[PDB]
Amino acid sequence: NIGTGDNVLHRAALCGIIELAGKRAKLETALPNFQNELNSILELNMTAAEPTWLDQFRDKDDRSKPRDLTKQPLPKDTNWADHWTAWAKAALPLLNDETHQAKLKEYKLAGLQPEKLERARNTIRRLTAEAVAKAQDPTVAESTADLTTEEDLQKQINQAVYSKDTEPDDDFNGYTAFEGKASTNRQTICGSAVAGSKATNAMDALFCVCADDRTNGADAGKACVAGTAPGTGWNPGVTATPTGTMLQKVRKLCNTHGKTTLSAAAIEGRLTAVGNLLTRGSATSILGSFLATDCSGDQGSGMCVAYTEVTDAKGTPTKDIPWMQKLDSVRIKLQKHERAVEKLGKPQHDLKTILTLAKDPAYLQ
Amino acid sequence: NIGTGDNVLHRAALCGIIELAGKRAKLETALPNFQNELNSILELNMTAAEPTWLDQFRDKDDRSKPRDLTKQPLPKDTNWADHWTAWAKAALPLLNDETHQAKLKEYKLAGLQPEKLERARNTIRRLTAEAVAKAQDPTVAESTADLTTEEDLQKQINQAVYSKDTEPDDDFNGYTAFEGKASTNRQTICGSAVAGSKATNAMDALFCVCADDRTNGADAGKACVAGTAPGTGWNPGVTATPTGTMLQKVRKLCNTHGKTTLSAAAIEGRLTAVGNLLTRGSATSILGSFLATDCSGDQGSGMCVAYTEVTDAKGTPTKDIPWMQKLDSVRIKLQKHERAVEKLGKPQHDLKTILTLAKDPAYLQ
Amino acid sequence: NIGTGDNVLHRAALCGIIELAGKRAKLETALPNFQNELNSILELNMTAAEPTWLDQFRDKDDRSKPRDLTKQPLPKDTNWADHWTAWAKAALPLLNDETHQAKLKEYKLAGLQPEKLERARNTIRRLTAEAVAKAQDPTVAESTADLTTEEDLQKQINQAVYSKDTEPDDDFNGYTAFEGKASTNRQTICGSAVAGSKATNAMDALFCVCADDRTNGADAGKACVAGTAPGTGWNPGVTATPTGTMLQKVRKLCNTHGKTTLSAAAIEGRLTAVGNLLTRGSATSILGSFLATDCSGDQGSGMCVAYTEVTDAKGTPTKDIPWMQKLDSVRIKLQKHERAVEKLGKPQHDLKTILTLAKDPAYLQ
Ligand SMILES: *[C@@H]1O[C@H](CO)[C@@H](O[C@@H]2O[C@H](CO)[C@@H](O[C@@H]3O[C@H](CO[C@H]4O[C@H](CO)[C@@H](O)[C@H](O)[C@@H]4O)[C@@H](O)[C@H](O[C@H]4O[C@H](CO)[C@@H](O)[C@H](O)[C@@H]4O[C@H]4O[C@H](CO)[C@@H](O)[C@H](O)[C@@H]4O)[C@@H]3O)[C@H](O)[C@H]2NC(C)=O)[C@H](O)[C@H]1NC(C)=O
Ligand SMILES: *[C@@H]1O[C@H](CO)[C@@H](O[C@@H]2O[C@H](CO)[C@@H](O[C@@H]3O[C@H](CO[C@H]4O[C@H](CO)[C@@H](O)[C@H](O)[C@@H]4O)[C@@H](O)[C@H](O[C@H]4O[C@H](CO)[C@@H](O)[C@H](O)[C@@H]4O[C@H]4O[C@H](CO)[C@@H](O)[C@H](O)[C@@H]4O)[C@@H]3O)[C@H](O)[C@H]2NC(C)=O)[C@H](O)[C@H]1NC(C)=O
Ligand SMILES: *[C@@H]1O[C@H](CO)[C@@H](O[C@@H]2O[C@H](CO)[C@@H](O[C@@H]3O[C@H](CO[C@H]4O[C@H](CO)[C@@H](O)[C@H](O)[C@@H]4O)[C@@H](O)[C@H](O[C@H]4O[C@H](CO)[C@@H](O)[C@H](O)[C@@H]4O[C@H]4O[C@H](CO)[C@@H](O)[C@H](O)[C@@H]4O)[C@@H]3O)[C@H](O)[C@H]2NC(C)=O)[C@H](O)[C@H]1NC(C)=O
Ligand SMILES: *[C@H]1O[C@H](CO)[C@@H](O)[C@H](O)[C@H]1O
Ligand SMILES: *[C@H]1O[C@H](CO)[C@@H](O)[C@H](O)[C@H]1O
Ligand SMILES: *[C@H]1O[C@H](CO)[C@@H](O)[C@H](O)[C@H]1O
Repeated sequence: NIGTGDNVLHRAALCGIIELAGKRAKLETALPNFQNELNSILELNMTAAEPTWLDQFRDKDDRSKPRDLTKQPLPKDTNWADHWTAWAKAALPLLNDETHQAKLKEYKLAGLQPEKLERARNTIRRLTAEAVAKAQDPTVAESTADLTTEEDLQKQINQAVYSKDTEPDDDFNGYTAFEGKASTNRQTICGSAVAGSKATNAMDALFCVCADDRTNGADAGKACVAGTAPGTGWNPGVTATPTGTMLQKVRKLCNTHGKTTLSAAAIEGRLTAVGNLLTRGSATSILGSFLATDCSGDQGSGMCVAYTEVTDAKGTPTKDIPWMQKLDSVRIKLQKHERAVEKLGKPQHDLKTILTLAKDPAYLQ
Repeated sequence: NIGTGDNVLHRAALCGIIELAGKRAKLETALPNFQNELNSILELNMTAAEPTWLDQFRDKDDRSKPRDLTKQPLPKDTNWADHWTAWAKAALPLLNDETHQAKLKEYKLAGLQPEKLERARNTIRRLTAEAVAKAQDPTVAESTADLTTEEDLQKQINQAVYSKDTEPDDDFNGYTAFEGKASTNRQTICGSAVAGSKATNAMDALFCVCADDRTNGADAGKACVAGTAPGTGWNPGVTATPTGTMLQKVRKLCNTHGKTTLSAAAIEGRLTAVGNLLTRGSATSILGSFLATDCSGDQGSGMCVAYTEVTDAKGTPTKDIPWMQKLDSVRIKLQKHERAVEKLGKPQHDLKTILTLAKDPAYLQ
Repeated sequence: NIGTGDNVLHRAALCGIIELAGKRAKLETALPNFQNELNSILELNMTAAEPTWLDQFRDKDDRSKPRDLTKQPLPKDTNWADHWTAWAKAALPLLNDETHQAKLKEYKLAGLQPEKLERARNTIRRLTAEAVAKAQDPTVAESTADLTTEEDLQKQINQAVYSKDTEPDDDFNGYTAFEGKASTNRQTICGSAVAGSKATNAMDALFCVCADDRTNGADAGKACVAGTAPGTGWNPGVTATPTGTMLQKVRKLCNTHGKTTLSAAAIEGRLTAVGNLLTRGSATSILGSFLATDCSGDQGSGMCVAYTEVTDAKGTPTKDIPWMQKLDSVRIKLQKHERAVEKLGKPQHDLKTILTLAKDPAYLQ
């Protein structure tokens, strides 16, 4: 018969999911950013430019004001419109003569007389073109990795766990278990050898696996605990939908008090643990201790949740069980993010190198 | 006594292995390829070359035909033989004058009068030499990562699971359990506290851990299931070797219906799960529920598989148990592949950058 | 009641920790080193330099002796002091004229007459400056990844497992279980629903979870084994602290005979397994089978270890349980090491590329 601690294995696997929710899942690493370095290289290039080039960025009436492109349209026989935004950003502080001199000193160009500045400028123009070319990576720009944020991943985790973008508070305010579909009795809610559960997310699955009820506190209702049953008072034959107080008595078995570093490997391992614990039968697969007939909570029956999407003839948990597929999608996005972090480190290092060379007076000559 | 669900933990660990077999294990990422970019850079260089250089690639009698190296041997006072294959590949489409002009336009060289083309050619020759140098990585070329394919890894997984290059069909056609060595009774086949099993692969281990037999359908034969026993009808005291129908009734407890993204971390975690479930004793280590004496299938005995290669005094599963060592070898090859993917991303980005610069008329001048 | 094999799950999780100790944990990959290549590039540059530059590195009285900087101080109107150590290292073998000629040949410079050597030298000086700039990565230099060694990580693992820098031998010489704090009886040592254990490390936790004692050899003392109890003879009501012989009878359930490839993912998975097996109650969390009251070793009580740092209202194992936090710190250091390996591969490839170009006579011209 099912008794104290018999579902510790399944509780551990499901709490490995629940612990990821809320705002607890955190990315190891942000995508490398090198815009600062690119902007500095472009500004250094503008600082080294001939005065007549910087003058193109000035208003014709006030040399300290940036050129207005309605007042002074860009010539259509050039490609200047293709580059103006970046050039104007580099030029803006330099329109002030004192700031231009301060930038000359910052970039180690202030010691150069005209012919030596021309020599340096030739190298700088080459280095700057190389920086712009290297800072392009069409395989990352606008990709999944670039468009996906940590907040986006957290919301998707909360969708898998709670069917909501945010984790319910300790009273489960705003949340209705089983999507409002609970009815009849525990085995109707949690499933059986022939029918699936009404649980669409991980938290309601955990509730089916671990909640005590009015009739099993002496035995099966201790399946997920050490000694004291959770004490939900759930009475699904009378009131099918558990209250928020009941849900929280089960959620507090899980680690909701810290953070988790999001990695694809960490999600993969958690999904593999849950997925392979599913016991495949002819019409359903069962998560949790099961001895006979259904997941009714009786010590001779089961403390479990059942799925019809996966059986001994069909189905893959991470594709066919919606909440698991949602988390697998997070895994895939993390794989893309991790590859983008590796790839973007290259232009980051390249641009730091170029800035070093561009500030090296001997190299420039 | 051993009863329903008592081996769910061990079944889950072993099905985590079986699910990798067939063609289900898939690489996250192919090795970055940059041959397209290198070939384009070499072709651009040939397009920019002086006409007398391209003429070296022509037959002396028909200028549209590539030079034949028996008819017109390469001069031995040059290094041309060291480079001819790549040069001739770049030159081949360009031998047609109209195609040469089309390539000049494709590569943004068609606007250049002779002196400006010479200036551009100087930069292109430098960029092309840099591309060739960067496209070399002797630490990846001909390495394990380069020589190992996804098909190779799948075959090695199937060797660990089935001792075959391909996964047996649903009737286990062509397969003989226990390498034909099963005899006597279940405990002889599956092992004991004093002797090892006849199972050399993971599928036959799973069979020992999870198969019901004629005498345990009411009890221990339900160790891996929820309710209904698998129904093999195995009768090893009369006919020791199980049939393909019997094997499939156990294999269908595992997820053979989807795919798995092969990563070193995913294999490591699966091997660590199995390896640490091995219960080390004085003469054997046991995988599966075990109460007394041997893995006979009796509810008072064990539903398990035993190994003599690992004990409480010696042995490491991933080195000393052949099927686990075969999968650990896959893990090692995946680590090398993953490092090669990271390393090859560098020349890939470098060559894309060079192509950008080589097609930039302002940079070339 | 707790009996044979009931703690196999918890033993497996804890042995996944113990197996990392000793010197068994090994890094997949050393940080890429490119000092050899940088040194070669600097030496090639010095080999190509004009004789009057190499002469700056000679003693004024013996041209085969390196310049002494007290005898011949460096001019303060130069930056030579900022570069002297690297230059002098490059110059040292070259002070011998025959060795200088041998290096000219090694670096493919010996075919160059003066004007062609000057042309090559211009390119070499540029390539060498680029190599120096690329070989800088301030995000790795003196970072956690750079300062952390494999020995350092092994010692930290042994601190988590044993509270010592090195793993105790097979007699546990030099080791005292429970930090010398064991007293009274098993439940005082191992904890309960109301009090924490005296175990501060993973090995003593494993002892609480898996040791038999004088009164449970027929039942609960078999929780971690297959058949034969460990046979410690522990009698904590009389002599609380177990002996080294007793500790070794439990440690030998774990894989202490092989090696483990240290990765952040491998540690993360092991910590997640242990952490989520902790059964959270009102005043303590319990690792191990637990039926009633305390971890006394009685078959009706528990074979377990308790922690007050984590409960159903507070605490995260990898932050608040010291031994788990120590191992989580290893995970974090491994993440930094793994990122440094990826990042340092870039300058490694860059410097190999530069060496190739610098030894290419056609490129240099
Ligand atoms: C780092 O800092 C440097 C400055 O030190 C900065 O350099 C500037 O780069 C830009 C972009 O490469 C250069 O832009 C070119 O400008 C010329 C000159 O335009 C003026 O003078 C002409 C001639 O008198 C006038 O007609 C014109 O109205 C302007 O007054 C333009 O001629 C260039 O445009 C042609 O070439 C481009 C390709 O390079 C084409 O994309 C473009 O469509 C134009 O082609 C057309 O005209 C061609 C005539 O030769 C013809 O051949 C084509 O068929 C077609 O009809 C171009 O816009 C600018 O001169 C540089 N400034 C200086 C002072 O040198 C770098 O940009 C900066 N680096 C970075 C990365 O920001
Ligand atoms: C991008 O596109 C460019 C073209 O724009 C292309 O350039 C070609 O590169 C190759 C390889 O670097 C150059 O090959 C050289 O060719 C010369 C000339 O050979 C002809 O003329 C000589 C003299 O009249 C004849 O003797 C000969 O029979 C040919 O008719 C060769 O002299 C070169 O070989 C020597 O130098 C090499 C090192 O660079 C040695 O490896 C080789 O063994 C040779 O050395 C021998 O002779 C030397 C004489 O100087 C002597 O010093 C040595 O001791 C030894 O005895 C070399 O083969 C070719 O000229 C380029 N073409 C043009 C038009 O410039 C790039 O290859 C392409 N980029 C890529 C990456 O594909
Ligand atoms: C690869 O191999 C090459 C050799 O082929 C090697 O090149 C050497 O590089 C170093 C470092 O860049 C060069 O060092 C410079 O040396 C000059 C010359 O000093 C002598 O001659 C002067 C003039 O007669 C004397 O005054 C002096 O006492 C020496 O006899 C120095 O003038 C340079 O120092 C000034 O410029 C530096 C910036 O580049 C400043 O950091 C430094 O503070 C100095 O500035 C001061 O003086 C300036 C005068 O112009 C003035 O403008 C400033 O305001 C300030 O007052 C510098 O030390 C050396 O010449 C190169 N050797 C050759 C033969 O070319 C590469 O180093 C090597 N590559 C690598 C990476 O190792
Ligand atoms: C589950 O199975 C038990 C044992 O047969 C039965 O008593 C319950 O009614 C059922 O839900
Ligand atoms: C396994 O152990 C049981 C219990 O003692 C015994 O009945 C079987 O014969 C043996 O194989
Ligand atoms: C643990 O619980 C059992 C069962 O009530 C009791 O007999 C022991 O004394 C206690 O330590």
